[PDB]
Amino acid sequence: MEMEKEFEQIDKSGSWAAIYQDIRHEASDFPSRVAKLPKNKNRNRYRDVSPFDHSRIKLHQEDNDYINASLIKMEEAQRSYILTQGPLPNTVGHFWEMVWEQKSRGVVMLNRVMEKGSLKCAQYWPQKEEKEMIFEDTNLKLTLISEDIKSYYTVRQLELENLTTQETREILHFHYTTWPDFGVPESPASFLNFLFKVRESGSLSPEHGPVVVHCSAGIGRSGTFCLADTCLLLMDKRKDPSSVDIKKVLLEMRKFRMGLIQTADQLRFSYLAVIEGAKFIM
Ligand SMILES: Cc1cc(=O)oc2c(CN(C)C)c(O)ccc12
Repeated sequence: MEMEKEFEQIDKSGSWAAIYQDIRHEASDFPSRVAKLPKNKNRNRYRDVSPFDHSRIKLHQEDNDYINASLIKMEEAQRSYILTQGPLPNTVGHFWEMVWEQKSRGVVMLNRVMEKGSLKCAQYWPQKEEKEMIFEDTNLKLTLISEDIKSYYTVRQLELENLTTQETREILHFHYTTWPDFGVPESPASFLNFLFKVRESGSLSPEHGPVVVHCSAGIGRSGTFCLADTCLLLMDKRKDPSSVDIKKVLLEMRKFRMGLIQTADQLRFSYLAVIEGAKFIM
């Protein structure tokens, strides 16, 4: 079926939970043996969210190459994304090592450091220009260059230096700051505006390594971001845009990381975002 009318048909019939459970039943199951080794317990935020072995990002290190991060490679859309958990106190250096090694331009953050009165990820970037951060375990230096605070999101320019080689690179930090503590946003308008700002920066383009996107577990809000982006790109590429099937795209993405889209409300919000976004594109 088309999307907008499939949408109203699920609303009128109140069957979002049944649709979402079907997705959960059909989703791929691949091994994640490296994630579960005992030496990696303090590298995982949640025991039930792990990267598959076949698609995990490897750190360029011989001691321990493990990080909780996955490469989502979308062949028809010609887009790639790295989806990862919010960094932990003992993985902030690994996080920036990955950004460096994978040649990423942009980092997309969809959570606040504290939500619901608890810490959802480490404070992993500097907040003042004159107070830079040094990650001694991976030999990197990170400096805040500029910050632009808007009503729904903040964009930061950061400098990442590899202290071994003295090479430097400019990284863009795109921080969506207004996702509610509970539920999903009422309108997709600010989320779509944010997606378009990431696109306009070059961070999603083939001349750079894959964008790094995270929330707390790296599957819920993060899944909504890449699902909406890929569906809108396919609607631009194909002769028949009504052929784009958001459930099929989501199942393809779940071949590369488990659990993408965590609730039926997130599924409905993803439909809403693609529907409204397709009208603005034209
Ligand atoms: C992919 C890759 C390229 C590279 O330059 O080096 C690697 C190393 C070691 N060097 C010193 C970083 C690894 O241990 C693991 C992977 C790589």
